[PDB]
Amino acid sequence: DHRKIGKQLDLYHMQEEAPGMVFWHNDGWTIFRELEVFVRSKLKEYQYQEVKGPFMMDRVLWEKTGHWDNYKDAMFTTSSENREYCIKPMNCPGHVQIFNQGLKSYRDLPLRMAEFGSCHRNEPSGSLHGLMRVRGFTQDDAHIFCTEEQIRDEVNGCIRLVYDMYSTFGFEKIVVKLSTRPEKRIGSDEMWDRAEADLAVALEENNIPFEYQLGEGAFYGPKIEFTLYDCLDRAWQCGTVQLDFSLPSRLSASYVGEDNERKVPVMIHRAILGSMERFIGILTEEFAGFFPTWLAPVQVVIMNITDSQSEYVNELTQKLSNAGIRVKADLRNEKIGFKIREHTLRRVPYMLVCGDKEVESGKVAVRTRRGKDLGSMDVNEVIEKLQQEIRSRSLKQLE
Amino acid sequence: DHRKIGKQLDLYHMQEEAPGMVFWHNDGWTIFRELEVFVRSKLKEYQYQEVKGPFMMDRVLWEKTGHWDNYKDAMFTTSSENREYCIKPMNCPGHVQIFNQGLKSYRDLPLRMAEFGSCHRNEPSGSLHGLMRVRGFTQDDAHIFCTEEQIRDEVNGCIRLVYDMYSTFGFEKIVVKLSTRPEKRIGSDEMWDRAEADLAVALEENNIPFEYQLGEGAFYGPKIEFTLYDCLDRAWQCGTVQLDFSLPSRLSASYVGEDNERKVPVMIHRAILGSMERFIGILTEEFAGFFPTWLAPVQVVIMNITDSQSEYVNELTQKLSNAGIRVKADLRNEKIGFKIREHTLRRVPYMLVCGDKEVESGKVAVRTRRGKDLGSMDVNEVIEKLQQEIRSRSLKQLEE
Ligand SMILES: C[C@H](O)[C@H](N)C(=O)NP(=O)(O)OC[C@@H]1C[C@H](O)[C@H](n2cnc3c(N)ncnc32)O1
Ligand SMILES: C[C@H](O)[C@H](N)C(=O)NP(=O)(O)OC[C@@H]1C[C@H](O)[C@H](n2cnc3c(N)ncnc32)O1
Ligand SMILES: [Zn+2]
Ligand SMILES: [Zn+2]
Repeated sequence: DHRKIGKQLDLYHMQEEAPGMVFWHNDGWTIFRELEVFVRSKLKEYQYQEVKGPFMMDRVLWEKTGHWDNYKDAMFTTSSENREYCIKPMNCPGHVQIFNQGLKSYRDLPLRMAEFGSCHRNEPSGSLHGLMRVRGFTQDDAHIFCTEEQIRDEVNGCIRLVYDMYSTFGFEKIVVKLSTRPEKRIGSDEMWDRAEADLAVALEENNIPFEYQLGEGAFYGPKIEFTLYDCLDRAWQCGTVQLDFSLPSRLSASYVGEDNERKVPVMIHRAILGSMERFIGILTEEFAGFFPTWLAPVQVVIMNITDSQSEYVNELTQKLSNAGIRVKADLRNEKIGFKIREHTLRRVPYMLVCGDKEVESGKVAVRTRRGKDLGSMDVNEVIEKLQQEIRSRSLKQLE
Repeated sequence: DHRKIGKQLDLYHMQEEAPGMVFWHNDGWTIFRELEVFVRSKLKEYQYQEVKGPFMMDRVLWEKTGHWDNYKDAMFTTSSENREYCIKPMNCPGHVQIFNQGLKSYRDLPLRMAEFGSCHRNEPSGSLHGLMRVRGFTQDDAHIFCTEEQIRDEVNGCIRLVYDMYSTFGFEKIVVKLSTRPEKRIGSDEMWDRAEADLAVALEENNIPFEYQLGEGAFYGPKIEFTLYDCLDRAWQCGTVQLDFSLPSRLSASYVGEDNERKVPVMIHRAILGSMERFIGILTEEFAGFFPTWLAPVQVVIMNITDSQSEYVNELTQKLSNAGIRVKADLRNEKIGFKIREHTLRRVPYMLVCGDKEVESGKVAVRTRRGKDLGSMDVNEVIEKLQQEIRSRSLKQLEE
């Protein structure tokens, strides 16, 4: 269970003073930040912008989207100077405002606009569960503005990017669902027939078996849902592709087409990891806290046996820190066996131990959180191989 | 003016439906993210944790800080299930909540806890000005939890860090202020005297000339303010160092002393850049949009003369992109001087012109946004000198 592992590894905490809100401690914020770096490596490759929308906008804008009439109960509101404001439950409206700045043509499409966008949703407190269902979360979110003609390739690109990103983490059970029109929605039936059909088609062309969830899509679009399973095999919506012919209309999005007329862009919404919070929860149970090195909060701990090797440990720690390895020295006045056990429990991938023979040889005794003892290794060989394991984001280790 | 250059460079925009709230466009968000990376390099060096606290906490917690009394008006509130939440105007209470998990000892201190902490403050709409005074901003915030013995060293560390980071931007007019007790405050006069004196001694010991700014401290502590000046030479508080003996106690912070007694830590507050929003407005006007290469949204633009050299531009654009450079191709059907003028308005450091002489030669013609021509040079030489000017965060271009 991530909530117990999350306690043990000092990843995050939660309190009653903020229900469904995460306090990311150093170590879990490091995992979060590493998933950001990972996501942006993939954004760049698939050519996305990255923006940041504000945290609140006038409730008039949310009335415009139908979010007011279709989603009122889920939204936090505040106010200033007789004006009411919604804290954003979603990033899409604010990407649309960004898109509406500057005249756009068919030559700007597809325009792929991402954001690590902090959403707040007034989820019933009875529904809240760990990191999986929270009131405040950051989606690895994006809206793609495109033509009707570009839908197929754009939705296929989102699907590809889900299986690409997920293979880094080695998930066995990825169950896909198509969530179709809810009772309370925007857009005509015809728009919903086209959007439901385009996503089912996308799934069949990508060879993805899927199950309907009838009535379960958003008010503004049907969803492809990439469903991951926690250690009690509960199903959690993670990766998410939706198709929307209504929102950009409602927010006066337009572009100048080839024929030189005003057209309304189609909008694809996706989140690949879903939310960082839920994805981290899933990974934590997926790995049972044994995060791959690239994700591990602390990758290496260097311990002296006695005071005598402490300066060697500090030099080595600096040297690894400079190679870009998340390393800590543990120079505490404790028995080595007590320090090894501490960091093993914290699931530090590599423990380097320095006695006088390590000092004399300029080597280091290496062991893992799995209890593997790799013996004495050249220091530059330890750095070189760690950087290989980190750069390639390897699923498992030096053995 | 940063708001004009802001729009010219497509950095950000603001809208009546979110007064004082920034929409960061790709290009302005690139600057922001580059400053984050810079600050992270300094956090790592100066040994800070990086955490993230939530946007909302119960109003009961904010009443404990003395914030309901003292920071009443600036706070945004919201509701859920008959409970009232304050959107955080400050990152400090949330840092303390993290500190209060687990048992702490004097061996944990000084505990430096940084955060890029999104604050919302309901500033009067008449007071709002561009990126400089906003209702929603992100501080390069941290709270240091320390003993009374460690205060001199930790306050000195924060001052060192300010001048360390500000020297990257090459700032000349850093006016320092000591902002003293406001009318509405928490803490005893003794705690204020000690706080104000300790900050004054830190400055004095570092040979920093300053001036008192009477009544300008926060309700929870006095401030060293590192003041920077915009185009109209108006003063903006950026770097901020505060000493706080009151909040830790109100929020039940303690650690096991060496004496084995329970002890309340001292809390140092500092923001080095201040807010990212304000710093970016300051830098924009300071450089008049000529961001150093490391900061520039687009660092390089590669343009053809004729339709001929399109393919060459496109591979060079790929190669520079692979080499970690923010690069665009400009293959529009326009004469060279037209394109150079446009990318100079966009403040693009380097403009790589490609005619058939550059295609044959495996070379490029380097012009700069300062109207200067650095002639032709091997592509790999340009890439290496760019990466060096990016890695070093150099203020100066090739020549300039
Ligand atoms: C993406 C697109 O742009 C669109 N706008 C959108 O928002 N879609 P949707 O509402 O399907 O969310 C997508 C993902 C699913 C994942 O589960 C996470 N998520 C949601 N509520 C969550 C909670 N309460 N706790 C944690 N994660 C949560 O966001
Ligand atoms: C830092 C410490 O931890 C403490 N908690 C704290 O908050 N200090 P303080 O209240 O001095 O603010 C620090 C900086 C100064 C800079 O000016 C920026 N800032 C403030 N209001 C701003 C606005 N409205 N727009 C933009 N930046 C703003 O934050
Ligand atoms: Zn969306
Ligand atoms: Zn503070």
